[PDB]
Amino acid sequence: NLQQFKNMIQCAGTRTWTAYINYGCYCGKGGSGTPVDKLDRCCYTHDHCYNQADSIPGCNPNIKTYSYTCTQPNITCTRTADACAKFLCDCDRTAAICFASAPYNINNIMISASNSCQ
Amino acid sequence: NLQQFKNMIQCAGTRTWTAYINYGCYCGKGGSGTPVDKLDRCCYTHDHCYNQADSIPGCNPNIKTYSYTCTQPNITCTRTADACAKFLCDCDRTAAICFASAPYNINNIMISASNSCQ
Amino acid sequence: NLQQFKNMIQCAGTRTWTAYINYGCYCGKGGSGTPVDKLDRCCYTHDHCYNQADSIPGCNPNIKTYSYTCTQPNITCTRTADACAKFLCDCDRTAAICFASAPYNINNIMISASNSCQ
Repeated sequence: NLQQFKNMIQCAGTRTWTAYINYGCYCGKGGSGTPVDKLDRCCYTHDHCYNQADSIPGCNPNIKTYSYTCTQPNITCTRTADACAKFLCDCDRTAAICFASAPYNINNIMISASNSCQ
Repeated sequence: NLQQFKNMIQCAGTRTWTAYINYGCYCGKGGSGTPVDKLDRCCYTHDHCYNQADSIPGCNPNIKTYSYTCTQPNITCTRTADACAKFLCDCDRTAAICFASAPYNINNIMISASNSCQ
Repeated sequence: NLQQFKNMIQCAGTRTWTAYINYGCYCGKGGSGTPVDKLDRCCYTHDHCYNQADSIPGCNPNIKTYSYTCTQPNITCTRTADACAKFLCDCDRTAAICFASAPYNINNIMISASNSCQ
Protein backbone atom coordinates (compact mmCIF):
# COMPACT_ATOMS: atom_id res chain seq x y z
CA ASN A 1 0.00 0.00 0.00
CA LEU A 2 1.36 3.38 -1.12
CA GLN A 3 0.19 5.11 2.09
CA GLN A 4 2.24 2.55 4.05
CA PHE A 5 5.24 3.15 1.81
CA LYS A 6 4.97 6.89 2.42
CA ASN A 7 5.05 6.38 6.20
CA MET A 8 7.91 3.89 5.96
CA ILE A 9 9.95 6.61 4.22
CA GLN A 10 9.76 9.02 7.14
CA CYS A 11 10.10 6.13 9.57
CA ALA A 12 13.49 5.13 8.22
CA GLY A 13 14.57 8.53 6.96
CA THR A 14 14.66 12.20 7.86
CA ARG A 15 13.31 13.18 4.42
CA THR A 16 9.64 12.53 3.55
CA TRP A 17 8.12 10.94 0.44
CA THR A 18 7.54 14.31 -1.22
CA ALA A 19 11.31 14.76 -1.39
CA TYR A 20 11.42 11.86 -3.84
CA ILE A 21 8.46 12.86 -6.03
CA ASN A 22 10.70 14.48 -8.67
CA TYR A 23 14.14 12.99 -8.23
CA GLY A 24 16.49 11.64 -10.89
CA CYS A 25 15.38 9.40 -13.74
CA TYR A 26 13.39 6.85 -11.73
CA CYS A 27 11.83 8.38 -8.59
CA GLY A 28 8.21 9.10 -9.47
CA LYS A 29 5.86 7.53 -12.05
CA GLY A 30 8.12 6.04 -14.71
CA GLY A 31 11.78 5.75 -15.58
CA SER A 32 14.12 6.03 -18.54
CA GLY A 33 17.87 5.90 -19.04
CA THR A 34 20.27 4.79 -16.36
CA PRO A 35 19.89 5.72 -12.68
CA VAL A 36 22.09 8.79 -12.09
CA ASP A 37 23.00 7.94 -8.50
CA LYS A 38 22.48 5.59 -5.55
CA LEU A 39 19.15 7.16 -4.58
CA ASP A 40 17.81 7.01 -8.16
CA ARG A 41 19.09 3.43 -8.15
CA CYS A 42 16.90 2.80 -5.08
CA CYS A 43 13.82 4.08 -6.91
CA TYR A 44 14.86 1.97 -9.90
CA THR A 45 14.79 -1.19 -7.79
CA HIS A 46 11.58 -0.39 -5.94
CA ASP A 47 10.04 0.39 -9.32
CA HIS A 48 10.89 -3.09 -10.65
CA CYS A 49 9.74 -4.62 -7.38
CA TYR A 50 6.25 -3.20 -7.81
CA ASN A 51 6.26 -4.30 -11.43
CA GLN A 52 7.06 -7.84 -10.23
CA ALA A 53 4.36 -7.63 -7.55
CA ASP A 54 1.71 -7.97 -10.29
CA SER A 55 3.07 -11.45 -10.99
CA ILE A 56 1.61 -12.49 -7.64
CA PRO A 57 -2.03 -13.68 -7.45
CA GLY A 58 -4.38 -10.97 -6.17
CA CYS A 59 -1.47 -8.57 -5.73
CA ASN A 60 -1.63 -4.85 -6.55
CA PRO A 61 1.33 -2.76 -5.26
CA ASN A 62 -0.88 0.27 -4.70
CA ILE A 63 -3.97 -1.41 -3.25
CA LYS A 64 -2.48 -4.12 -1.02
CA THR A 65 -2.58 -3.40 2.70
CA TYR A 66 0.06 -5.36 4.61
CA SER A 67 1.27 -5.57 8.20
CA TYR A 68 4.28 -3.67 9.47
CA THR A 69 5.46 -1.73 12.50
CA CYS A 70 7.67 1.32 12.79
CA THR A 71 10.00 1.77 15.77
CA GLN A 72 11.54 5.02 14.56
CA PRO A 73 13.80 4.42 12.65
CA ASN A 74 13.17 0.67 12.38
CA ILE A 75 10.72 -1.00 9.99
CA THR A 76 9.50 -4.56 10.47
CA CYS A 77 7.50 -6.49 7.90
CA THR A 78 5.51 -8.89 10.04
CA ARG A 79 3.67 -10.80 7.27
CA THR A 80 4.71 -14.43 6.73
CA ALA A 81 1.68 -16.36 5.43
CA ASP A 82 0.42 -13.72 2.97
CA ALA A 83 3.09 -13.91 0.22
CA CYS A 84 1.79 -10.82 -1.60
CA ALA A 85 1.73 -8.80 1.60
CA LYS A 86 5.19 -10.12 2.51
CA PHE A 87 6.61 -9.33 -0.95
CA LEU A 88 5.15 -5.85 -1.10
CA CYS A 89 6.18 -4.83 2.41
CA ASP A 90 9.71 -5.94 1.58
CA CYS A 91 9.82 -3.84 -1.59
CA ASP A 92 8.80 -0.75 0.39
CA ARG A 93 10.98 -1.42 3.43
CA THR A 94 13.89 -1.89 1.04
CA ALA A 95 13.22 1.42 -0.69
CA ALA A 96 12.62 3.38 2.53
CA ILE A 97 15.89 2.10 4.04
CA CYS A 98 17.76 2.55 0.73
CA PHE A 99 16.39 6.10 0.51
CA ALA A 100 17.70 6.94 3.97
CA SER A 101 21.24 5.60 3.60
CA ALA A 102 21.64 7.14 0.16
CA PRO A 103 22.84 10.74 -0.32
CA TYR A 104 20.42 13.33 -1.69
CA ASN A 105 21.94 15.19 -4.65
CA ILE A 106 19.74 18.26 -5.19
CA ASN A 107 21.83 18.63 -8.30
CA ASN A 108 19.78 15.66 -9.55
CA ILE A 109 16.30 17.02 -8.87
CA MET A 110 14.53 17.88 -12.14
CA ILE A 111 16.88 16.29 -14.69
CA SER A 112 14.14 14.11 -16.17
CA ALA A 113 13.99 15.89 -19.54
CA SER A 114 17.76 16.45 -19.70
CA ASN A 115 20.27 14.33 -21.62
CA SER A 116 20.84 12.61 -18.27
CA CYS A 117 17.85 10.30 -18.63
CA GLN A 118 18.26 9.38 -22.30
CA ASN B 1 18.32 -24.02 17.13
CA LEU B 2 19.75 -21.73 19.82
CA GLN B 3 22.98 -23.74 20.31
CA GLN B 4 23.50 -23.24 16.56
CA PHE B 5 22.89 -19.50 16.75
CA LYS B 6 25.47 -19.32 19.52
CA ASN B 7 28.16 -21.02 17.43
CA MET B 8 27.26 -18.88 14.43
CA ILE B 9 27.99 -15.81 16.57
CA GLN B 10 31.58 -16.78 17.29
CA CYS B 11 31.93 -18.15 13.77
CA ALA B 12 31.22 -14.79 12.16
CA GLY B 13 32.35 -12.55 15.00
CA THR B 14 35.10 -12.03 17.56
CA ARG B 15 32.77 -11.61 20.53
CA THR B 16 30.89 -14.67 21.81
CA TRP B 17 27.18 -14.96 22.55
CA THR B 18 27.67 -14.13 26.22
CA ALA B 19 28.75 -10.67 25.10
CA TYR B 20 25.22 -9.91 23.93
CA ILE B 21 23.12 -11.39 26.75
CA ASN B 22 23.11 -7.93 28.42
CA TYR B 23 23.19 -5.42 25.58
CA GLY B 24 20.99 -2.40 24.99
CA CYS B 25 17.20 -2.56 24.82
CA TYR B 26 16.74 -5.66 22.65
CA CYS B 27 19.70 -8.03 23.01
CA GLY B 28 18.65 -10.86 25.30
CA LYS B 29 15.07 -11.64 26.34
CA GLY B 30 12.34 -9.15 25.53
CA GLY B 31 12.87 -5.63 24.29
CA SER B 32 11.35 -2.19 24.76
CA GLY B 33 11.73 1.31 23.37
CA THR B 34 14.01 2.28 20.52
CA PRO B 35 17.09 0.20 19.80
CA VAL B 36 20.01 2.38 20.96
CA ASP B 37 22.53 1.47 18.28
CA LYS B 38 23.26 -0.66 15.22
CA LEU B 39 23.99 -3.72 17.34
CA ASP B 40 20.76 -3.32 19.33
CA ARG B 41 19.02 -3.00 15.95
CA CYS B 42 20.60 -6.30 14.94
CA CYS B 43 19.06 -7.89 18.04
CA TYR B 44 15.75 -6.13 17.36
CA THR B 45 15.58 -7.62 13.84
CA HIS B 46 16.62 -11.08 14.97
CA ASP B 47 14.07 -10.86 17.76
CA HIS B 48 11.24 -10.18 15.25
CA CYS B 49 12.60 -12.92 13.00
CA TYR B 50 12.10 -15.56 15.70
CA ASN B 51 8.63 -14.23 16.42
CA GLN B 52 7.85 -14.56 12.69
CA ALA B 53 9.19 -18.12 12.67
CA ASP B 54 6.29 -19.27 14.88
CA SER B 55 4.06 -18.48 11.90
CA ILE B 56 5.69 -21.41 10.10
CA PRO B 57 4.17 -24.92 10.50
CA GLY B 58 6.20 -27.05 12.91
CA CYS B 59 8.63 -24.22 13.53
CA ASN B 60 10.11 -23.36 16.95
CA PRO B 61 13.09 -20.92 16.91
CA ASN B 62 14.74 -22.47 19.96
CA ILE B 63 14.51 -26.21 19.33
CA LYS B 64 14.46 -26.32 15.51
CA THR B 65 17.69 -27.80 14.17
CA TYR B 66 18.80 -26.72 10.71
CA SER B 67 21.80 -27.35 8.49
CA TYR B 68 24.62 -24.87 8.25
CA THR B 69 28.39 -24.91 7.96
CA CYS B 70 31.04 -22.59 9.34
CA THR B 71 34.20 -21.88 7.36
CA GLN B 72 35.27 -19.24 9.86
CA PRO B 73 34.48 -16.48 9.45
CA ASN B 74 31.88 -17.71 6.92
CA ILE B 75 28.42 -19.17 7.63
CA THR B 76 26.39 -21.06 5.04
CA CYS B 77 22.77 -22.11 5.40
CA THR B 78 22.34 -25.35 3.44
CA ARG B 79 18.57 -25.86 3.82
CA THR B 80 16.38 -25.33 0.77
CA ALA B 81 13.51 -27.84 1.02
CA ASP B 82 12.88 -27.35 4.75
CA ALA B 83 11.26 -23.88 4.77
CA CYS B 84 11.39 -23.62 8.57
CA ALA B 85 15.01 -24.77 8.83
CA LYS B 86 15.87 -22.33 6.03
CA PHE B 87 14.02 -19.39 7.57
CA LEU B 88 15.56 -19.93 10.99
CA CYS B 89 19.12 -20.52 9.84
CA ASP B 90 18.78 -17.25 7.93
CA CYS B 91 17.52 -15.30 10.93
CA ASP B 92 20.56 -16.44 12.90
CA ARG B 93 23.08 -15.94 10.10
CA THR B 94 21.71 -12.44 9.59
CA ALA B 95 22.13 -11.70 13.29
CA ALA B 96 25.57 -13.35 13.67
CA ILE B 97 26.92 -11.36 10.71
CA CYS B 98 25.17 -8.14 11.81
CA PHE B 99 26.70 -8.55 15.28
CA ALA B 100 30.14 -8.95 13.73
CA SER B 101 29.99 -5.80 11.59
CA ALA B 102 28.33 -3.78 14.35
CA PRO B 103 30.44 -1.78 16.81
CA TYR B 104 30.25 -2.69 20.49
CA ASN B 105 29.42 0.35 22.63
CA ILE B 106 30.29 -0.83 26.15
CA ASN B 107 28.45 2.32 27.17
CA ASN B 108 25.26 0.53 26.07
CA ILE B 109 25.58 -2.55 28.26
CA MET B 110 23.03 -2.59 31.11
CA ILE B 111 20.71 0.28 30.10
CA SER B 112 17.51 -1.79 29.93
CA ALA B 113 16.10 -0.18 33.07
CA SER B 114 17.33 3.30 32.11
CA ASN B 115 15.32 6.06 30.40
CA SER B 116 16.86 4.95 27.10
CA CYS B 117 14.65 1.88 26.64
CA GLN B 118 11.60 3.89 27.66
CA ASN C 1 22.86 -19.84 -16.90
CA LEU C 2 26.64 -19.35 -16.99
CA GLN C 3 26.56 -17.07 -20.08
CA GLN C 4 24.08 -14.85 -18.21
CA PHE C 5 26.25 -14.79 -15.09
CA LYS C 6 29.26 -13.87 -17.21
CA ASN C 7 27.39 -10.93 -18.75
CA MET C 8 25.99 -9.88 -15.37
CA ILE C 9 29.60 -9.47 -14.21
CA GLN C 10 30.45 -6.99 -16.98
CA CYS C 11 27.14 -5.26 -16.23
CA ALA C 12 27.66 -4.70 -12.52
CA GLY C 13 31.41 -4.33 -12.54
CA THR C 14 34.48 -2.98 -14.29
CA ARG C 15 36.32 -6.31 -14.36
CA THR C 16 34.95 -9.12 -16.57
CA TRP C 17 34.41 -12.82 -15.79
CA THR C 18 37.91 -13.83 -16.89
CA ALA C 19 39.34 -11.73 -14.05
CA TYR C 20 37.93 -14.09 -11.44
CA ILE C 21 38.65 -17.34 -13.31
CA ASN C 22 41.86 -17.72 -11.25
CA TYR C 23 41.26 -15.86 -7.99
CA GLY C 24 41.84 -16.96 -4.42
CA CYS C 25 40.72 -20.30 -3.02
CA TYR C 26 37.16 -20.37 -4.39
CA CYS C 27 36.78 -18.32 -7.58
CA GLY C 28 36.71 -20.70 -10.52
CA LYS C 29 35.83 -24.39 -10.27
CA GLY C 30 36.32 -26.09 -6.92
CA GLY C 31 37.32 -24.46 -3.68
CA SER C 32 38.84 -25.47 -0.36
CA GLY C 33 40.10 -23.71 2.75
CA THR C 34 39.22 -20.25 4.04
CA PRO C 35 38.26 -17.54 1.56
CA VAL C 36 41.31 -15.25 1.61
CA ASP C 37 39.42 -11.99 1.17
CA LYS C 38 36.16 -10.17 0.45
CA LEU C 39 36.09 -11.10 -3.23
CA ASP C 40 36.97 -14.73 -2.42
CA ARG C 41 34.09 -14.80 0.05
CA CYS C 42 31.89 -13.65 -2.84
CA CYS C 43 32.87 -16.70 -4.87
CA TYR C 44 32.53 -18.91 -1.79
CA THR C 45 28.92 -17.77 -1.36
CA HIS C 46 28.06 -17.93 -5.03
CA ASP C 47 29.56 -21.40 -5.17
CA HIS C 48 27.32 -22.61 -2.32
CA CYS C 49 24.39 -20.95 -4.05
CA TYR C 50 24.86 -23.02 -7.20
CA ASN C 51 25.18 -26.12 -5.08
CA GLN C 52 21.89 -25.28 -3.33
CA ALA C 53 20.23 -24.61 -6.67
CA ASP C 54 20.36 -28.34 -7.48
CA SER C 55 17.94 -29.01 -4.61
CA ILE C 56 15.29 -27.29 -6.71
CA PRO C 57 13.29 -29.48 -9.13
CA GLY C 58 14.53 -29.25 -12.72
CA CYS C 59 17.24 -26.83 -11.65
CA ASN C 60 20.75 -26.87 -13.12
CA PRO C 61 22.87 -23.77 -12.31
CA ASN C 62 24.81 -23.95 -15.58
CA ILE C 63 21.94 -24.84 -17.89
CA LYS C 64 19.03 -22.81 -16.50
CA THR C 65 18.13 -19.76 -18.58
CA TYR C 66 16.43 -17.04 -16.57
CA SER C 67 15.04 -13.60 -17.25
CA TYR C 68 16.99 -10.52 -16.31
CA THR C 69 17.80 -7.09 -17.70
CA CYS C 70 20.93 -4.97 -17.46
CA THR C 71 20.92 -1.17 -17.25
CA GLN C 72 24.63 -0.76 -16.55
CA PRO C 73 25.51 -0.86 -13.81
CA ASN C 74 22.13 -2.28 -12.69
CA ILE C 75 20.85 -5.84 -12.79
CA THR C 76 17.23 -6.87 -12.37
CA CYS C 77 15.94 -10.42 -11.95
CA THR C 78 12.45 -10.42 -13.43
CA ARG C 79 11.42 -14.01 -12.56
CA THR C 80 8.77 -14.58 -9.88
CA ALA C 81 6.77 -17.71 -10.82
CA ASP C 82 9.76 -19.82 -11.87
CA ALA C 83 11.39 -20.53 -8.48
CA CYS C 84 14.52 -22.12 -10.00
CA ALA C 85 15.04 -19.27 -12.48
CA LYS C 86 14.44 -16.77 -9.67
CA PHE C 87 16.84 -18.48 -7.26
CA LEU C 88 19.62 -18.82 -9.82
CA CYS C 89 19.33 -15.28 -11.14
CA ASP C 90 19.70 -14.14 -7.53
CA CYS C 91 22.82 -16.20 -6.96
CA ASP C 92 24.41 -14.61 -10.03
CA ARG C 93 23.18 -11.06 -9.48
CA THR C 94 24.46 -11.32 -5.92
CA ALA C 95 27.85 -12.53 -7.07
CA ALA C 96 28.11 -9.97 -9.89
CA ILE C 97 27.40 -7.15 -7.41
CA CYS C 98 29.59 -8.58 -4.59
CA PHE C 99 32.34 -8.85 -7.21
CA ALA C 100 31.94 -5.21 -8.21
CA SER C 101 32.03 -3.75 -4.68
CA ALA C 102 34.81 -6.04 -3.48
CA PRO C 103 38.47 -5.00 -3.86
CA TYR C 104 40.72 -6.97 -6.21
CA ASN C 105 43.96 -8.05 -4.51
CA ILE C 106 46.22 -9.14 -7.37
CA ASN C 107 48.30 -10.62 -4.59
CA ASN C 108 45.59 -13.28 -4.29
CA ILE C 109 45.65 -14.44 -7.91
CA MET C 110 47.21 -17.90 -8.14
CA ILE C 111 47.44 -18.95 -4.48
CA SER C 112 45.23 -22.05 -4.78
CA ALA C 113 48.17 -24.42 -4.31
CA SER C 114 49.84 -22.35 -1.58
CA ASN C 115 49.59 -22.68 2.20
CA SER C 116 46.73 -20.17 2.11
CA CYS C 117 44.05 -22.52 0.75
CA GLN C 118 44.66 -25.30 3.26
